[PDB]
Amino acid sequence: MDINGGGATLPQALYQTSGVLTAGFAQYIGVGSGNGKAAFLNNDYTKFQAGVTNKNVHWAGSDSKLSATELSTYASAKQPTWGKLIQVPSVGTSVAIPFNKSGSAAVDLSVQELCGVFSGRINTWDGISGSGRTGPIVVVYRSESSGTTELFTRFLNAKCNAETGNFAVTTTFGTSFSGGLPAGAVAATGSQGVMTALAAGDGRITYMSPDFAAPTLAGLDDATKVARVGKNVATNTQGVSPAAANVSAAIGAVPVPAAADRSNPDAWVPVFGPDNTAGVQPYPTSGYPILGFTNLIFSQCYADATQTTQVRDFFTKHYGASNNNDAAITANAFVPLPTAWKATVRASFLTASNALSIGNTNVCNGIGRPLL
Ligand SMILES: O=P([O-])([O-])O
Repeated sequence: MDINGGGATLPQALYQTSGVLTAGFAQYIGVGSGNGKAAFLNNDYTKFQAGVTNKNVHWAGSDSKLSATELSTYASAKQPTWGKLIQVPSVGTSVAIPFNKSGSAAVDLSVQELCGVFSGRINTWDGISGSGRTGPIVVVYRSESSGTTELFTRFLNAKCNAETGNFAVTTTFGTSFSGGLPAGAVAATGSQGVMTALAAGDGRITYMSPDFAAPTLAGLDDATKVARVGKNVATNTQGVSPAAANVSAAIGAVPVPAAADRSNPDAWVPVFGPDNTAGVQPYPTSGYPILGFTNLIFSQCYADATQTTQVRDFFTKHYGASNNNDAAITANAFVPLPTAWKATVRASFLTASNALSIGNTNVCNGIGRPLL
């Protein structure tokens, strides 16, 4: 039986790049982070392929963290027979703001203008300073439980203090803002489904994976199509683009998971959040401001020996010092993890003597996610 994974659409083109997933891995299935988490946690392959029940789920991609309830339920129901789950960052990512509104002038949103567009306070292109554009704004958002939504609403939660209401951190944008969606907002499903909808009417704007936000990497720098973020007119300061190079310094400054906490999967996924708040990283003051991590969710243990080996071999590649996936990571508009981050992941999840290591012959002795 092949190893089956799926989930988050934000990075699905990375996991679909030839050679990124190693031997024994079936091609990755992009369904959204909420579906990916449910697939793994319940061993429910129908969350990957509706109507198909003759396969097991071995791993998920997610840009939404496992919640307290998700973690505790798995620990009590599954961990005794299947082993601990593993949650680890895969790559860093910006969150881009593509839009469909023609004109040669650059669209460069201040953070407060971004807040106002997504709250519905600013609902005309006239209301974005220096835009060269007029007429109505329609916001497009993700209908389903989305990790892109979680990454984006972390930023709005941290920055948007001057609305007639508050943005909550969530996977469902339709409930994020306490004052409701903007009038006329359009729901769509998946990263690609949102990009399709962006084009189905004039004057639309959204939040998006930096891969799907432009057909080519250079397109992220085209401010006629992908907004700059960070304008401040009063200081004569321009915003910048969501190109990976504009978030890579900040991703590199994120500390490794705290040693004494490494048995807690929540400790492994860094999140950005409000200033001067322990436990979250502040959004960066330089470069492009909207960023975070997309993650992997695996089991420590698999009943089958070959599958255990194949999962280890994937980690050996994805977190390797050499012969790794970093070139493919960059090609899909993402940020590779620092060399010290990779070493920390390997020390816990690969190195055999570690209590957390995949296939550990003592900890996994007799246990693991089932073959049949
Ligand atoms: O699809 P997502 O990645 O979850 O947003």
